[PDB]
Amino acid sequence: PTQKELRDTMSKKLQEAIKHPDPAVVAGRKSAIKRWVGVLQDNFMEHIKYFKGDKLKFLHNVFQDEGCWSGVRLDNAALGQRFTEEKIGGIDNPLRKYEMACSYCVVDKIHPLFQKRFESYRNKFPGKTETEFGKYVRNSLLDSIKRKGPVFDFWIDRESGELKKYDAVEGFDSAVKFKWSEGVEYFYNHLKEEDKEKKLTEAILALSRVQSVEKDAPILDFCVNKIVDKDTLLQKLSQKDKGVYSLFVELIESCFFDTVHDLVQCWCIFSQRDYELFLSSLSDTMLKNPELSVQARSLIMEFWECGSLYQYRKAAVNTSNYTVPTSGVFAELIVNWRREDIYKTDEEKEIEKKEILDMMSFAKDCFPEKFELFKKLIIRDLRLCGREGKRVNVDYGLFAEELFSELE
Amino acid sequence: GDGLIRSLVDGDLEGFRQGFESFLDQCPSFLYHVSAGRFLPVFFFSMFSTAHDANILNANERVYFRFDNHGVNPRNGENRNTANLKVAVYRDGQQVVRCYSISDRPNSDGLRFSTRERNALVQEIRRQNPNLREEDLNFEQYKVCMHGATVFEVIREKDRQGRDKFAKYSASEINLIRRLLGDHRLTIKEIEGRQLNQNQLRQLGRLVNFAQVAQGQQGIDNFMEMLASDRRQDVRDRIRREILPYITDIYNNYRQVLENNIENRNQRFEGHGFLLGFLANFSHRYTIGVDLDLSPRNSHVAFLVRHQVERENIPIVINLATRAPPYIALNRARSHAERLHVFSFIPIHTESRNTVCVGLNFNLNLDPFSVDTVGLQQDRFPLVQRLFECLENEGIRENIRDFLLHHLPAEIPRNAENYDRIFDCITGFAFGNSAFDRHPLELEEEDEAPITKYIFRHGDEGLRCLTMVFHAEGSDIVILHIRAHDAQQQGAINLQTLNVNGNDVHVWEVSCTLNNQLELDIDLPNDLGLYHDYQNNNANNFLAGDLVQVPNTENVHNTLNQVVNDGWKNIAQHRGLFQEISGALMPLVDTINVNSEDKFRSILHGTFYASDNPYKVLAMYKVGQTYSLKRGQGERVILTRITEQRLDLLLLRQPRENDLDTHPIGYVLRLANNAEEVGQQQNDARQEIGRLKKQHRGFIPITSGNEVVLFPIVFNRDAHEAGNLILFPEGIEEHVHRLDR
Repeated sequence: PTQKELRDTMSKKLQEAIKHPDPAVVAGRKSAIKRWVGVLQDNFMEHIKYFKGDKLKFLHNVFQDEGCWSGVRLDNAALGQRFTEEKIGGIDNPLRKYEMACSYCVVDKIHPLFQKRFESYRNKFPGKTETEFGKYVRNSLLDSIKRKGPVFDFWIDRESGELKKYDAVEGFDSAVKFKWSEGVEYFYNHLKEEDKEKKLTEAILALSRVQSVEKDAPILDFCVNKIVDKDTLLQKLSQKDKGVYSLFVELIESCFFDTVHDLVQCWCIFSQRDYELFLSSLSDTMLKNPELSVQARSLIMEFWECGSLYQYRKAAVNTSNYTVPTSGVFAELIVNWRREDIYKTDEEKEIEKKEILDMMSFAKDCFPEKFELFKKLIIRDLRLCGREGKRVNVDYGLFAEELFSELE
Repeated sequence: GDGLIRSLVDGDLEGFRQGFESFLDQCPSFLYHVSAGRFLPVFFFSMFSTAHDANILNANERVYFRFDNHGVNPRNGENRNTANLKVAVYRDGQQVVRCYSISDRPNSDGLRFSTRERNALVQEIRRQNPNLREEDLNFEQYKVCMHGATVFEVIREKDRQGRDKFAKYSASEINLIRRLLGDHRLTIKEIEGRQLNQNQLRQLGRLVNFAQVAQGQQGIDNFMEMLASDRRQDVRDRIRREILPYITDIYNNYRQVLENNIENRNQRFEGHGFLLGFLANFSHRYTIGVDLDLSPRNSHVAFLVRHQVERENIPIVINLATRAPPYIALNRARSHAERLHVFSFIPIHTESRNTVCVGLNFNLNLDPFSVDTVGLQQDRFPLVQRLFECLENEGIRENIRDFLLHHLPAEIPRNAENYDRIFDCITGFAFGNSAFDRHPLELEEEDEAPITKYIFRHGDEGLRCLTMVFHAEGSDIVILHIRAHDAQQQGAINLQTLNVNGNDVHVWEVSCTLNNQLELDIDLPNDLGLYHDYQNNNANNFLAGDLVQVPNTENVHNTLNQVVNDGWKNIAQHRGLFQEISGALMPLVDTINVNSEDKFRSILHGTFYASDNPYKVLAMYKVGQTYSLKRGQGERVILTRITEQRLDLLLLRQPRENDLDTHPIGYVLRLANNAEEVGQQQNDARQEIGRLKKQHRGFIPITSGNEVVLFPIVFNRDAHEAGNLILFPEGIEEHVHRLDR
């Protein structure tokens, strides 16, 4: 299949291990599994692509452990020790331990694990000094493993073979440049207490770009949630072009919803297009992760019902040039409402209804002379575009017409 | 620019010629399909039917059209999906009616406007101007045609006498007369000469009818501004909420006119022509680039909209499916996008890490399109590693096959007439990738093993089979066979030369066969057993031939680091690069059999791919086109001949924040079969470089610098030593080509 499809088959299989009483935790931890495996690009899928049977049972035992979790995020320290054990639960470790010690900054085990790999690779060889040959074998081995990422070339000196030591400032700047989520956390703890706030700000600005990748968002969540004065950070971000917007959409698509709630409540600016895109992004994410429906919906209603954003919500429902800026948002909300692939309480469906209806009432009151077209446009977005979780060969436009009837 | 429809409506033919010339540079694969069904006619129809909505034309400038379908062939009496497009423009208060005929064929029967078409036209003109005087109307008939692909002409027919200014019959009329009579092989003189019955004339009058296009409820003036952005979420919303709903509406609005008087219309090519036309209406205002892939089993189109030289704008990939579910069409669009760096030039004109994918089926009543976002990054496929991994893991064979097939040049058609070209490219690519791989094998059990490569020379000198052996020291051995459809020998390869401690060492075989349908089949890997049991059981089954060890090629990787970077304008660094490549291939010249320019190019292509540097290497890369004009004689004939310019190999770095100069390196490759053929091959290569130096706008979006390096390379098959295997210029300065911005 496609690489994306292989990622989800591994994501969905690793999601079976997640078991918790609260439905919100299970579903937030499922998003972390997709982040760990990779959604739009490969993350740890590179190492677990061929894992089958007992190899997958090892990862099943790791992610089902409460100690490897911290709320809905992965405990990197716990993972680092587990992924460097010889065997847990009687099951051998199928991962490459040196690569895991590098990725999770298990600095006590990096060098002894690399020497094991170096010795077994040297012994497979037949004019060059034995010292120079070892330097050659070390370079050939490190260059091979470096194909999977620059982290695997980070800790081992190529001239002496000794474990490299780094200043926290240098390792922090390198982990951001490497888009290395686990590395950003390790060096932050070793940073000076006065350098912490200044360093986090630099990282947020650098990765809050339009060219961002999903790997940037974990770093952004960690850095934002540890910034003390989010106010002063929001001022510097606004000076950067689309810095606020880029930080927002990155955490939304990666399901860092608690990080955005705290961000939107502080300074209860961004452009009108930014406003409309936040809603479009959330609504899409809602469909890509339907078990997080409530959380995403709640974030939409905060962007919508923010009194300071009154000028933005009115233009959002302003019908102009045979389109309304939020036709998709409405359409995607309706699709969620009619979701029969996942069990939902009838109460949930109902709150989901009055959720939409209150938004349509705002559009009816704001522009009543354009409200007739608004209706045609909404059903247009529901019959012309196919979305995830939307069933085939059923008219979702009839459902919108049902809501319009109740509205009047 | 000034606008294609604008220059056409105003009668500015030279302004239309220069404008259409710029669109042909934007869509380098447009001409390959102008003779495929109604691709070209629907293209121009789209441009006209959407011009009012784009504010290109005013409501005063009325546009009337008609699809003049060809019908049955006079030679074999079979249905044709081709047609001509008759379009006329009338502005109220003006006496000029500009009439246009668009067709693939330069002088197709019925291409001229007919008398009945003139009556059907003036009928539509008066639906708004009832008492209009037709005698005061002056008709200006024009022709626009392109065929082959190599020629594009715009003609203003001379003024003609009354009743001679219009032809007797259009293409559709000629088809109806033949159907009304019995013979389908009636010539024009026959048809024109026969007197027609009054009932037959009524059917002719009911057949010819014109329709009018007008502005819609949705203006599309700024539709390309919405796509010239770097925000994937914005571009996604604009396509899903405004752009595609409009295209779906307009195509479905004129849906009945498309299917009328036509049988077995090519929906793939007509749907793609409609999309290209929509884009062509903005060609004069924006730097658009369209990469069309309409080869058999391909229905993709990828484009990128920019104002000037933005490097982070979001590409869009659309897959058109005539009879497929919308999700299926999106899957195909996502699959194209993941491999967009191999296939397309779009990842060269933008450095965006994401692409907006769109799957479109115009025929569906519900869910005609679906849009999603896919990551865009260049992948490094480890051929030798995946070969070892595919022995215990299923599905890697698909990726291995896709790796070899997708890197085939799109110029070479995958038919029976180019079987040897396809086989030469696949084997040469596979050789360069595997022979020039410096990395060891990453074993499954937390270990690494160095790989010594071998290549086998079959006893039959003229056998189309590439056989290589990869020995992972301390681990298993993999024998790779890439055989032609008839090279199915199953004799065992002697591995006695391989120094193998017995261990748990197994010998594996992976056999690949290119069939007559041009599909590469990779059989299930077979364990041939332990090394010692393999040698004893095949004691009298060893294939006649020699197993030649591949030399170490690690210095080529280090040399390419200097050549691709600081030494890209250094002729001596390039000279040393090919001297080392020559030093590696010389012990293998007989076993490899570089018997064609395709094999030579693919060996180098696989060599530059496997090496970390260059970041990107492309084969048979189209840099652009050249347009030579001819003017003739009122009768105003403008003829444009198009000649393509391609680079055999283009080596590019990746744009980085500190250095945006991709250091483009281009190689013109030729093969000399004999030492006497050498001088002619070198001169031919030097002549092609001189023509490549006439191209500029093709090299400008590929780099931020202002120079390109071009070198002529000749493979000397009869070279005595390695110093003369690959012939490189000795320098007795013509490789650095400054770009005009």
